[PDB]
Amino acid sequence: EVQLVESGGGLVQPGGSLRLSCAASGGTFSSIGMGWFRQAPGKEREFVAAISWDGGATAYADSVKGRFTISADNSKNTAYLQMNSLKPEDTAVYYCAKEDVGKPFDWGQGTLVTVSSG
Amino acid sequence: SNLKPFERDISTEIYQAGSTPCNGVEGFNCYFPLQSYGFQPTNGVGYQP
Repeated sequence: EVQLVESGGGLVQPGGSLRLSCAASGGTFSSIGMGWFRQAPGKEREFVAAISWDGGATAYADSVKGRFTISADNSKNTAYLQMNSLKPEDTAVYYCAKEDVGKPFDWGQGTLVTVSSG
Repeated sequence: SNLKPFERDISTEIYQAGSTPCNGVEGFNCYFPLQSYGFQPTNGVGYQP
């Protein structure tokens, strides 16, 4: 069922930096619309960023410009997400999706990411 | 694809990367106009442009 393993989710101090990673269980070894989506509390799903498997194209949302960096590895078949200077509003559950050619949207379990000074 | 050999190209904007159109705004299903070159001073002998 297009298994997608996630890692890196955890607690972080305000304005911190984490090391997130998502790996796909094969997924035809070819994707066209891979991207990261999140669901914030009391809010709905929205776009964050998207990167291309066949090339180095990287797409980022308005609020994640520059600070966030996304890269995909063709050898290990996984995506590494790195970021810096997070804000309290960033608290939300992330998800990594692999869009296959001419097929519906695939999704994974995701991880819980929380930022606060507690 | 392999278009007319003699011609001038000034294309730009994502070429319908995803199902949804770019809608004139970058983001998902949208790619940068041109990927960046930038070989280093010493990166492979027979690899420089």
